[PDB]
Amino acid sequence: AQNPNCNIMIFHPTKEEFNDFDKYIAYMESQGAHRAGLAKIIPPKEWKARETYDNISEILIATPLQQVASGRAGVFTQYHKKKKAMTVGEYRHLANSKKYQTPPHQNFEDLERKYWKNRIYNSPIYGADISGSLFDENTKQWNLGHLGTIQDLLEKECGVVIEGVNTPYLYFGMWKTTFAWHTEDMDLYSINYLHLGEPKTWYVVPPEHGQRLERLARELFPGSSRGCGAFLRHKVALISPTVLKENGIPFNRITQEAGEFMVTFPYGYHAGFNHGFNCAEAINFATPRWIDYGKMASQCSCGEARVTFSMDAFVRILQPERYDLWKRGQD
Ligand SMILES: O=C(O)CNC(=O)C(=O)O
Ligand SMILES: [Mg+2]
Ligand code: NI
Ligand SMILES: [Zn+2]
Repeated sequence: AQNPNCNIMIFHPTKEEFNDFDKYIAYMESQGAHRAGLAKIIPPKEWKARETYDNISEILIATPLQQVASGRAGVFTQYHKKKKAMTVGEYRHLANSKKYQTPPHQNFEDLERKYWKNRIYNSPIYGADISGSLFDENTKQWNLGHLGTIQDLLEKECGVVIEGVNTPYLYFGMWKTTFAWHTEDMDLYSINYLHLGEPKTWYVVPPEHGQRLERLARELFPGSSRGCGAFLRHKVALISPTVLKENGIPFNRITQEAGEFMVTFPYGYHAGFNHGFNCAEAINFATPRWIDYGKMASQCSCGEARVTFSMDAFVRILQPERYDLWKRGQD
């Protein structure tokens, strides 16, 4: 069995190996990469996502989210307070202001310490989930707006033809902006490219151990657990590495830098934070190996998780017994 300790693997494809996306995912899985729940892919030196970022300040963040925390430093939830629209140029200047900028620090480890010590005491503003792409249309390799769609994968594997579309999303971050513990919708893969700016630190639980994380989350967030049997779908709960280690939960951590891709694998719980002003692009995708995870994915039916148009068909075809209850939650 490859990668039995479920370590995060780092790949360096050649320009030739970067041509065929599906083939390279299958290669990484041949080497056991999926066991970690997360992999890093460093693009060949010849590749570029686009020529420059000199022209992005006019992108609109229609609904910036202020991430307000409640709890204790290692175990907290966050709620998203909607703020007035602002441009990416306006947001970058806010990120760089004295109130929001990254503090002086020695290295990534010191900055991680400061994040877990002090996150709850601030409310950073996140530009999340903005439909769009920063890949040049002429970038042919690993262009997140030109991937095979999840609807097409389901049709190729299962024969069924369904509505829905699959497009990328932009994330503009600042110091302390936070992504809560979650798996993807329908336990899909994700791919995330850090276009520019400061790093993103990731934490991940191996898929084979995901239920250990869920059981701890039920203990740590007991009212949330009574409210919903899949409350991590709400994407609001944080648990620190110190707390995870105290409770014996297997996990790993890695820092993504600008120019690097991360892949999350089906049912790989992940969480993390941004080091400073940055911009990432991410999209969900599927492979044949996903289908069995899609069929078993938990679902939020309490009404909180509220998701995309395209998830309807995935529930309806893969989980027909759950469809009626889940759709009541959506409506
Ligand atoms: O970058 C972020 O804020 C969060 N992204 C992801 O959870 C992802 O790519 O799967
Ligand atoms: Mg612009
Ligand atoms: Ni994710
Ligand atoms: Zn719920």
